[PDB]
Amino acid sequence: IFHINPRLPSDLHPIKVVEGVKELSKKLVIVNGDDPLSRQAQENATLLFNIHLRSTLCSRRMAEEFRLSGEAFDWLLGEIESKFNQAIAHPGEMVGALAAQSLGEPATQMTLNKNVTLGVPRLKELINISKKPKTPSLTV
Amino acid sequence: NGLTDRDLCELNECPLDPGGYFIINGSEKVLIAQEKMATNTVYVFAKKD
Amino acid sequence: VSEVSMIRDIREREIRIYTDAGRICRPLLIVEKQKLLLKKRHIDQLKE
Amino acid sequence: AGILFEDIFDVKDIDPEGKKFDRVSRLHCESESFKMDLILDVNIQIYPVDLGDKFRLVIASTLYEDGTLDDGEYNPTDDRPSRADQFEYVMYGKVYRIEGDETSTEAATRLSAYVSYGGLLMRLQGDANNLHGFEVDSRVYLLMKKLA
Amino acid sequence: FASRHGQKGTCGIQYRQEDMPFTCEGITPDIIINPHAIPSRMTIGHLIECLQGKVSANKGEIGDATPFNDAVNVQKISNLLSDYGYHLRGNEVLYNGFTGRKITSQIFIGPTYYQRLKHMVDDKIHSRARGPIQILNRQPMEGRSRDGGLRFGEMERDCQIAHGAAQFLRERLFEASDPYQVHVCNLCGIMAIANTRTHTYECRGCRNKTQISLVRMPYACKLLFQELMSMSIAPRMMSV
Amino acid sequence: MIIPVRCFTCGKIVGNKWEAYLGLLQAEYTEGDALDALGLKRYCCRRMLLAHVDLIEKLLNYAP
Amino acid sequence: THCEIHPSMILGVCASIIPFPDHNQSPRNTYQSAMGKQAMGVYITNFHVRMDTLAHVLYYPQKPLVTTRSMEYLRFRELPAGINSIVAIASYTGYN
Amino acid sequence: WGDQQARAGVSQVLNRLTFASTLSHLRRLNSPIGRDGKLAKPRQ
Amino acid sequence: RVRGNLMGKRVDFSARTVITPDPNLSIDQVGVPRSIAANMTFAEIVTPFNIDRLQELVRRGNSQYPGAKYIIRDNGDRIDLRFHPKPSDLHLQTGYKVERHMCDGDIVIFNRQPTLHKMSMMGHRVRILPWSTFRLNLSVTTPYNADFDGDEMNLHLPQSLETRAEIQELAMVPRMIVTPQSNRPVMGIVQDTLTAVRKFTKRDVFLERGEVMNLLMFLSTWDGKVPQPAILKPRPLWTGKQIFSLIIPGHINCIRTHSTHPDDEDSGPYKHISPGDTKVVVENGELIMGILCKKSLGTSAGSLVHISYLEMGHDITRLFYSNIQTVINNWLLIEGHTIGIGDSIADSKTYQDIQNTIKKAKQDVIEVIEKAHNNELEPTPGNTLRQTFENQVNRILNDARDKTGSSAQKSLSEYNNFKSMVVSGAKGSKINISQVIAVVGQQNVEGKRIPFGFKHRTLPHFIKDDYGPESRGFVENSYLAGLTPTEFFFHAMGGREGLIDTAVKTAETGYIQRRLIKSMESVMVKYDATVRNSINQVVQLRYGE
Amino acid sequence: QKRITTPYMTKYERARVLGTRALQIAMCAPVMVELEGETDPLLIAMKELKARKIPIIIRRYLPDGSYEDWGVDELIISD
Amino acid sequence: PYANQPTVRITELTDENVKFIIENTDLAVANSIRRVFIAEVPIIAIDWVQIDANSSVLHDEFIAHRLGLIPLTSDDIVDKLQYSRDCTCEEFCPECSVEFTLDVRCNEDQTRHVTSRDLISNSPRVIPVTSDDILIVKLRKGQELRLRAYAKKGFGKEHAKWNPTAGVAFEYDPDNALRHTVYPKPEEWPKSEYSELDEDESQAPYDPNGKPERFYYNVESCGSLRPETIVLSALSGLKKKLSDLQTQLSHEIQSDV
Amino acid sequence: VSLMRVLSEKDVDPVRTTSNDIVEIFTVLGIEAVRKALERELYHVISFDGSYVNYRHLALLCDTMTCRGHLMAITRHGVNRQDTGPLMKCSFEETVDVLMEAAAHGESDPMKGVSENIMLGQLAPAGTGCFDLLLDAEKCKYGMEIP
Amino acid sequence: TCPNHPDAILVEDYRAGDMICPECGLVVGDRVID
Amino acid sequence: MNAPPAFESFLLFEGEKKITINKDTKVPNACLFTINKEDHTLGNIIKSQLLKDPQVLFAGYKVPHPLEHKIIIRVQTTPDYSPQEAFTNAITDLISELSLLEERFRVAIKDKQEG
RNA sequence: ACACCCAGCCGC
Ligand SMILES: [Mg+2]
Ligand SMILES: [Zn+2]
Ligand SMILES: [Zn+2]
Ligand SMILES: [Zn+2]
Ligand SMILES: [Zn+2]
Repeated sequence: IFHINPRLPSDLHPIKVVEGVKELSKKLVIVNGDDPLSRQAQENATLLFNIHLRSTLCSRRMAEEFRLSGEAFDWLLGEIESKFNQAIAHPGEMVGALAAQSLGEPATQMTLNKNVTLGVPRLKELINISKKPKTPSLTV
Repeated sequence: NGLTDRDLCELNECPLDPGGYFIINGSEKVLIAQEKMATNTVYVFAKKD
Repeated sequence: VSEVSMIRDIREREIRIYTDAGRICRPLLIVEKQKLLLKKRHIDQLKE
Repeated sequence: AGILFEDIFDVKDIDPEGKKFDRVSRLHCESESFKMDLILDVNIQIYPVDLGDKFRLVIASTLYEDGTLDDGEYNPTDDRPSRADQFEYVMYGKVYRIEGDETSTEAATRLSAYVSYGGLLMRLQGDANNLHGFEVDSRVYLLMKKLA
Repeated sequence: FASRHGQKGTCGIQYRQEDMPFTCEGITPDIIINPHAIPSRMTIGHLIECLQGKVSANKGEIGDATPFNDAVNVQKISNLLSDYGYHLRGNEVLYNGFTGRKITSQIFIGPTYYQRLKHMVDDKIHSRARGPIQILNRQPMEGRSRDGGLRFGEMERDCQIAHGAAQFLRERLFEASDPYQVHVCNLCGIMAIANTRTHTYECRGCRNKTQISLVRMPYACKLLFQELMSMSIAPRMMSV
Repeated sequence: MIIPVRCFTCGKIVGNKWEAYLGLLQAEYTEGDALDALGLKRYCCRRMLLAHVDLIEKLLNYAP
Repeated sequence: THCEIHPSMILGVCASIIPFPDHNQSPRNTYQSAMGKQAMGVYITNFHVRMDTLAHVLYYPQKPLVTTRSMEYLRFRELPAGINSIVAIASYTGYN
Repeated sequence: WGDQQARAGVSQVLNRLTFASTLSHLRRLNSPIGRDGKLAKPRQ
Repeated sequence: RVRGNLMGKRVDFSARTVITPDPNLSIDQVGVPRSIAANMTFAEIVTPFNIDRLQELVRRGNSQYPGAKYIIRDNGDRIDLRFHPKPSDLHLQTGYKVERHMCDGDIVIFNRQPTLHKMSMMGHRVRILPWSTFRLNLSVTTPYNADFDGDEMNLHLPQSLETRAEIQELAMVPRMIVTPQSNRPVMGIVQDTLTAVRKFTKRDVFLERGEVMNLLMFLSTWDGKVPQPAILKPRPLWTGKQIFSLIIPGHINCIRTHSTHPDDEDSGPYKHISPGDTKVVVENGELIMGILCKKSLGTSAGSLVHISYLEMGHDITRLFYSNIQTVINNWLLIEGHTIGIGDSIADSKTYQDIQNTIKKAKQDVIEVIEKAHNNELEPTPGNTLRQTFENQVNRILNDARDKTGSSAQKSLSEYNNFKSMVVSGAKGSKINISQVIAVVGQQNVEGKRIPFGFKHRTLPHFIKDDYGPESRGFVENSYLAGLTPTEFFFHAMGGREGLIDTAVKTAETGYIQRRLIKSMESVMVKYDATVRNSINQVVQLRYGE
Repeated sequence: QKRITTPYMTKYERARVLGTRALQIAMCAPVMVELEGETDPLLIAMKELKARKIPIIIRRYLPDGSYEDWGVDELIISD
Repeated sequence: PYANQPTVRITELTDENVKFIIENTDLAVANSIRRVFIAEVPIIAIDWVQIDANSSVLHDEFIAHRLGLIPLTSDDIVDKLQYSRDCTCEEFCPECSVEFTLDVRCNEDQTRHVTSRDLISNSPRVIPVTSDDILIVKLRKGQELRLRAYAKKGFGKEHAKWNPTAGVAFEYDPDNALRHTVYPKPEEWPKSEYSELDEDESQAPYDPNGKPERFYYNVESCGSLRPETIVLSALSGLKKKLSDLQTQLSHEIQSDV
Repeated sequence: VSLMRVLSEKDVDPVRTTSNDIVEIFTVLGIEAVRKALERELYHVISFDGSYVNYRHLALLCDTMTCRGHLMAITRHGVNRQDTGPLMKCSFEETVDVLMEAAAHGESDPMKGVSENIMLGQLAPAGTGCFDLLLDAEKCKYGMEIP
Repeated sequence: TCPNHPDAILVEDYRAGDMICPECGLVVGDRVID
Repeated sequence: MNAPPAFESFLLFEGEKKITINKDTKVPNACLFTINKEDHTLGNIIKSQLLKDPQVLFAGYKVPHPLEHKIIIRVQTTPDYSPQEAFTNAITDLISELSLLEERFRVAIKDKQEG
């Protein structure tokens, strides 16, 4: 969008990248509030995404392979914020019925009945607790 | 039974009609052959439970 | 009569001769020392 | 003059990996003056080429030889002449990649430009001193005419 | 319309003869079916029947399609079709009916037996707008023959919870099926006596005549609770 | 039930060509030559005459 | 000791009218067998003097131009159930 | 098929829709295995 | 009562009709017959700036579609219009309710049973077309799991603006393209449009000026400027990639690989200049190289239409679907697509190779039976001798079938339409090609081979205890070659097994669906983002952790 | 300050707020935005949402009984 | 005026074939001329059947449908009649109609064939074309068929009974030089009738600077019109449609600015 | 399956010996362990078709079956036994028996689920039904008053 | 039983489901039964 | 039940217009011609005749739906020659084409019939 | 003009 040629040197100070990714990491929130439990839950809720964000937007990669400019990096931070805030699950959503249908719709496509059982009978044998399985097995 | 095609046409019945079906109340009723295990013969089955 | 079943159980010595309603049958040609008994005379007689 | 690159070439191969398409042939060419390696997809149906043929390439910013950018729209009602009138086979496309032998310390020595003619590709590989007109995501024109 | 190899299909469009494609001899297709009908259904018998149909119509006889016959190989049918001036394997150059241009893919054409099935669309089309209702519960009746209403079933309900459309789900199950209103005592949650003419409202039992709640509720749920109170179960409709 | 007046595909008149076709079958000609004696060049009309059943003759047997 | 008279007699009635069934897939042979009972045509010759509750009568039944030799006996040459259509297996407009 | 718990659907109205339908309905058989039962073996 | 008349009740204002395709409609549109439109009504409330239209609708009456039906005044009394030819009561004022006929632009819910998931019930906009069928867009049939072999399909019409708004903002086709089932677009380009775009984006396809201006007529989201041709001087020609670049919406950026992409091409010298255009590397607005297929344009996760939905919203993706299905179809008017006998024929060398491979497989099976008969073939650990011998035979026959399938599909030309429909991903697979051209192969009943239904043999045409590749069931012929009767019967058993599977599995999976939903149907996301059930118990602290 | 909810107007909030506004405008409520040629109340509802001038406040029930009153004007719309 | 100059030649001219070649014109012009052959040429065919009595084995709609497909001679009379929706008549008048009466009755033991010769027309300029006779219904003893029919003037767009042609064949560029169809294997494809290449070659070499200006026709008459008159009325009808479009756009431009 | 005795055996890995029997994982290893095992088995069952189901629906299903300490069957014997409410539990299955239990024990259904609100026709607490729309008069006095 | 129209018979519409007046079109009784 | 009248494909009822002109505002000097109650027969020839005109920059036609009976012809010319004039020139050119072809065909009939 | 019971058939 910003017509960045990956041959010329950029004008992006890497400490601005570091404070930018730190500021973006702080600003996107899933568990809000200021409590020793709230900070822990917020850090754990976005831990994997924060590691991926720090890995992808690191100073060395962006100064070696991406070569973004300051305006491009600011737009990148804003767009990451916008997409993450759009991707948060909306309150009121019936994730239960949605989960049940999104599980049972991959049940009308596989077949029925040196391997253990698998398919619709395995699904029926899993969601029932099935005190007498047909082929129970270990993996030692 | 044993009627020629001309006599069948004179009787307002199709000569190519296969027959083998009863008429009850005017409805054309047919019996489908049921099927069962054969009588008077011994079987040995292995009930797996 | 022509519809009668005639089975010999070789390994268990049983000559079941079931003659009852309900058995299902097909007409098949008879092979007699690797030659059909259906010669040309039967076909020529059936063609008329 | 708005000419990025200008040199003649010689064909060595026609279908090194087989004739993958019926109407497009992937020429493998080499130069004799600037030592330029080249792989170019050519519409063989409307412009037949053979082994040992000699032909001249101009890679240009515009056909208009005046510096006025055409902005890439098809307008056939243009009376003022163009470079394409002097050549028998012209083309158009976006450049999409400038690879090279650059290292973290050492600068560029050999550069290769990948150019996309709406599907028909080319790689122009050679010395870095004469590919300075190429910059990524820019519109270039291919010029061709056969020589005896 | 069904071919003799399990190639089902409803008619999707009807184009006139000037819109059909055509051969070099003016042959337009009576029926056009997609190639996607037969790369996954294995019905090569359809293609062989079409080839033998071209051969039979050109030759002047009824072709043979006896199963397990070894004199009817596809190469023999192709060689016979070669003798009548057509392509070896079925294909024929068709021209586009609209623009008159040649199609640069030679279309496989020929005679093929098709059958019209009992299922016509005028015998299936059906619609309702506040028609007749049943006696027992005041829901719309069952089936096209009675101007009845489609079931919005248990699975339809479930996917409407999945969408999250509360009001649409309510409109299908309350407003568009069986709207009803009842009068309920406030102390005991029991259906009371209502006099809409003289406006004299009384809960027989409690001897309450002062406060009565109006409840909008389906007729089927009213019948449910009345059958519960027939079996000595009292669903108390306590609105507090 | 009866021979169509027109071929479905092209539109050539084939209503008048049934009876004579039967005559050419009564005059010990092959069906292909019988079709070629009628000018039915395209195989649509050959489909019409070759694969038709005269069920109206069956229907005429019954009393009116 | 014995010999099949002709193996195409393993097929039934509505599967016998299938041309080249040995080249099809078995589910599609099953489907054609199921819908052959639903194909309309001249169902009986005395349909004028029989008034059934439902009846579909086709104007121009045509004997199949590609016939199975077994349905010489099913009277399908005399009471057919379809028309030989000029069929082009093509993608024309997206309506098929 | 009884004097009103007996077998049901033994007799059907003949399927006058086409000649093949009539023949296939007259030459039909029927198994007594409970049709709603979620079995696998006898149907093969 | 509870299941059949409280959870699921018959509804008024519902329609059911056989469905037929319509490639000239958008994905959010459904065609409605005129009788359904005239019968089903929407109750509009007379606002002070629509009397000029509702008066005309009432004056047209119930026999002049698009007209109107019953008028509801403020009292709640329903004047009928079909039956009342008097001029006094036709007057409308503010506050009245006119039950007008359904017209173009009315939001409807459009549903197909079985209603397996949330994509089986989406909302459309009504377009009135003059025949008796519901006409869909083609790509809409993939979430419905529909086709047009006789599928009937249901119509529901809201009559309250809050319900119409809820369908318009929650259950539209474009809004509900990407499923949360698999975070992939459940809609996608299918059938002809998919198998022609593979033809359209190949390198060899060039278009003259006339057909370019014919195709760009069908591009709804076109800026109006004809782009510069790829080739100018001998003749102005446009490649198909430029036309599809005009179809590509906004400025999306995706990288996909074609189905026939070589695996070692990444290690080759021509890593970023494909010799077969097998890398779809679509740049800032333009598809610079690549051949489009199921993997790049279909329903796969991370595909191009998924990128379009994730970047440009949902209305632009609607226009993207419509533009693809409108341009590619009208190019397929020119190119055309067929299939025939000549697409199932290989040359004599390929048939000889298949026959030699099958003869070698038969000889090796006879050899391993002879080896197993004379106390050799010591069993593999964990398996009996019979299972070991059966596994050996199955492995030999499976390798033979795979080898002859590779030999058959190796000899396909470029113009073979079976290949052109498999590599696009439109319909079929390589197994279909191997079954049509090479041998059909081993056919199994309940996993094992054909069981000894008779005494020690499978058919009465075989000797007793014959474990060869002819008695226990293995087709030595193609579909086009024709099955000899024994393997015709074995094919009937093989097809019957899948028929029993498809006829029994529904009755189990519908019960699994019902128990799974009724177990967790009140489990929602409350406003503190804690996922809780009906009686207010925390199931998860955050949805999906 | 006692406002522990998401500061983003959910899609269900959008659906029902547009529905209520459209029904109210159909029942002759005053329109808070200029009109330049729409008849259907839904289009007016979308225009009022985009103008953020709707007269609607929504009450969100936390799963303990406590409520939170939000203004649609002070929420963040999805476009 | 940027319009070229097409020319015609006629190969052979029978009573049913008017095979002609058009040179120096666009593809679209030739295709639209073919479509006007199929569709936009008016002839006369029966469209209003009134069954007085029908005791035959064929029902009334079947008899009416087979009567509609019977061709009628319309060599000059179709150009002077009007459309029944474009006349001042109440329902039907002899200015735009022809009357037909059929009063056949069988009272013999042998079967009676109700051929097209038994349709007694009113104006002796239209007639069934076989006046080899188009049979309508077979009758046995005691069966009658009394009916009155009215035949209008209509286009082939409205119904296929007004289609005058019988499968027009339109072929351009027979030796496949201009690559508009690509043969996967060219040598196995048969050479067409109008082919200039020998048996050894398969297709003509590719012509880059080439457009198709050669169009071969096989317009075949069903019988309603002479094969001269189908083309000579199709060109007139296409000219009339273009003139109607011209005057409508002139009226639009007049009331524009 | 003799999972605990197999784990106790010398020279087998005691940290990774996982079986596919749900109830023995529950009785030996805990409730979070059987939740993780039920996760992994439900992910393994959707593997041969190649279709990927997102890891936020499997987790929700496993947390619903492993919420109440004892492992919860998806049958009447586990969904009707948790103390939700009589009107959902009679809408699932065993209708008249649950209604007898509620009548005999005097159960009070708090109407807090979706199925109860559906069957009595009132506005269900669905995605758009968990609200309370209010009318404010401070914002309402603004705007242009055309009608 | 139509208001404003004494002594008026009501056409019972078993298709539309109403009881309807042949002078003004009012409806007495919101739905019909059977 | 929902079949249109067979004459609706080529007949105008009272009220609808045969041809309309809509100036297109995406690009300057372009027009849309919405010709009603007609089919590809005029669309193809008008498109080709406008394509032959060297001062026409774009000339295309579409049929929006086969079950409907509208054709939309979009034309864009140079800013020297109005698109309505281009359409007028194309129609009168096709009139000249058809008239000259009719005269030559009549001469061909006379020459073949005379001997 | 129904209400049960039974059968057959359609789409997945
Ligand atoms: Mg279907
Ligand atoms: Zn009380
Ligand atoms: Zn014909
Ligand atoms: Zn008149
Ligand atoms: Zn009244």
